[PDB]
Amino acid sequence: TAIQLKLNPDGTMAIDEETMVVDRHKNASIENEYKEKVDENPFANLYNYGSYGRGSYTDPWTVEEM
Amino acid sequence: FLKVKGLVKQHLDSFNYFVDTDLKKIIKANQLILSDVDPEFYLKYVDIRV
DNA sequence: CACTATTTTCGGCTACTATAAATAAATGTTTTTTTCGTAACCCTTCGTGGACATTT
Repeated sequence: TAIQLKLNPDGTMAIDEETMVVDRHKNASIENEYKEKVDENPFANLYNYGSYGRGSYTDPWTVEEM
Repeated sequence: FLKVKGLVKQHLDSFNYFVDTDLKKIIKANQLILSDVDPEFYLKYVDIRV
């Protein structure tokens, strides 16, 4: 995403007006487009006391690992 | 004239045009709230109802 | 009627959640200073005449 130039027959070795600065949003835009589009039902985001907390469930141990 | 089209025409038919159509021409001119930090965030207002 | 099978349920596994102590050190988190409308009328300007000095 460096600075680009051009060969104009009128003005040779001229610098272009648009790539002087960067948008910083077009590369973010394509990142968003291949994302999953979900329709929210108010019962999905249900939270309880076991929410926004530490920890997980450890896999129950095996005789191989004993 | 006054049966179909009464005496408070000028007040009733103005607010009723604001609610129906003239809200959707507002959010369509203030859509896409954006942030510059973390540029992959966008919230857009699609339609509005009362 | 035999068993398949999601449903119902037991069940135990796990993992902190407070409550008191030792440090000790690292870490972030938030206040208190230290500094970067008409009408007078003053106001402003263009200007015109007086006398002085050099020069003919």
